[PDB]
Amino acid sequence: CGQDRQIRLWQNTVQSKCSIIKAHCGAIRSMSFSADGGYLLSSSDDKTLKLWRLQDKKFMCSFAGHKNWVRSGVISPDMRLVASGSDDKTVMLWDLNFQKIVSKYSTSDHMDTVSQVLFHPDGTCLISSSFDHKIKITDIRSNKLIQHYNAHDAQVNSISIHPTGYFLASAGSDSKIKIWDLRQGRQIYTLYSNDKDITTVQFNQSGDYFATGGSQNLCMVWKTNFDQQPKLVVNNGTATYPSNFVPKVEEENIMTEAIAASMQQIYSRLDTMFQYMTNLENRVVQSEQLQKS
Amino acid sequence: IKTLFAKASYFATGSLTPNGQSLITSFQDGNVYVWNLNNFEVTAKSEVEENMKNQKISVSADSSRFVIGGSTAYLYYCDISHSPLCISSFALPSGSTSVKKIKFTHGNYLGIITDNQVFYAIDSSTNQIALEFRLPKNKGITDFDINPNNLEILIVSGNGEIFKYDLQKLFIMEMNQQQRLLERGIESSLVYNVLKPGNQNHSLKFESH
Amino acid sequence: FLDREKLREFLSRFGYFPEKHRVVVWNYLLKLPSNYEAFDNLARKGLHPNYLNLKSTFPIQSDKLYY
Repeated sequence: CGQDRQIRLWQNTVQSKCSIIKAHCGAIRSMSFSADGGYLLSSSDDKTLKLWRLQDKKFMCSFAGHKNWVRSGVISPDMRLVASGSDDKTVMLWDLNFQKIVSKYSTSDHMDTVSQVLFHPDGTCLISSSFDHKIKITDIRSNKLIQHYNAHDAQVNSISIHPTGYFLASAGSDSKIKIWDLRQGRQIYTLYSNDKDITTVQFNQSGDYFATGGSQNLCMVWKTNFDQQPKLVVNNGTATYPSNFVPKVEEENIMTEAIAASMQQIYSRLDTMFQYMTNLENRVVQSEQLQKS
Repeated sequence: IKTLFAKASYFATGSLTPNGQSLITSFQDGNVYVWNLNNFEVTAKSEVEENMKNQKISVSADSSRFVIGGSTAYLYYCDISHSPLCISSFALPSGSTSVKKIKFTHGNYLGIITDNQVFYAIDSSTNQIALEFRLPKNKGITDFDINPNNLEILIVSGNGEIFKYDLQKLFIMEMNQQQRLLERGIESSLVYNVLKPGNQNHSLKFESH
Repeated sequence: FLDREKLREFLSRFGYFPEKHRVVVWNYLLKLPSNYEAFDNLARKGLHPNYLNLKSTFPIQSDKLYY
């Protein structure tokens, strides 16, 4: 996936032998395929999650419940459901062969273009962060938060989670890297890092893994050998702000302009009162001129 | 990456953290503040009483600790384990007039150049001076280079001599000496001259996370 | 145009009204008879001694406005 407007499906493993299969019109974000992967989901630029049947034409499905992007596109196990990030700072939960929204998370607090959305091993409790320095771990439909997994003070963050679902590999545009232990809820620690503005922490598909991407250029191949409450503050908290907002808002809008605009119409009509004046009362205006002289 | 700047308070200093990362900067105001160096965000802010011309911030490789120098005769020390990050300030051994340069080393220590041209090595665990350095009248001592593993040192003196020493080796004289006196029980707060935390009236106190 | 209620609100939301329309707004609201005959018979008799005179107490120097 790249600024392809297509996805390049490289042949197996090594030696170039492949071509171009059209997607949409621009950058494609992280892809995932269903277990069996009859479908290959990609977060292609129509701000939709395109399903892709192995290799096919048309589309299999393609759905956009998002306002401005698909920043991830990950299919969950034993579920019809896929979920993704976006730049509208919401997270979507959709059934892809149904092309429907099961649920949404919204500002779940993110600031800008959302980064990779990850999942509980079972495809639940999704994980997201963006340009804002925090990871939220929230469930599906029951779009509730379990903790604030405060992230890097990065231009942008990035993540993968150890296959067991135990470790949040917090990456980002800055070059500090840190690892979280989800079984504890503590940050394990900030890593030595040593020049790594990791863009991905994609893991080895089973086991000890990587933290790569960034300024160091060389792929940072790691074999991590480790690898084998605040939510109640949110509870109003932020819960009433959105309604605390609301009253007054329309009163201003109406009192400003709906009224000022409707009050234009006063002169729209009064501008012609003289048309009657000259024909209302004018017999007097007129008689007086003679009677006077 | 970024150009940090201000509408008016003029900039004096700042630095990065070599074995971790966070950016601390300060103004002429003495205001010392911490940046999200990669978002251009001031995440931590201070307003201070001690204005200081040509101040510099020494930043530790693991920046749990920070130090401020400048034209006035004061030294300020930060410790992130406590709030405010800059918890206190203190005045300097008699004869200090200002501080020209301060730099951190591996242990809890900083090299100091004052404008009385005496150089000092300060232990920030207590905020007291371990080593005191003096040369002949002008001539003199002008600057320093500390290489942390052994504190290999390049000193430039106004006396024209290029040194030629390791602070780690010089500390032997104030390891010995002091340890002989520890057999008598001499107090380090006096030996070093600990600089006592003062009032709020001249502090560079700073909250930071 | 006319109607005390419309005018009450118009004169509050538009605010005031323009001069060319004083005749209609006022005459309606004030129930004026436009009794021009009665007025003209006040206008022409001749010299009137009580106010010949006005600038002496209210010295506005306009020989057409005092008139």
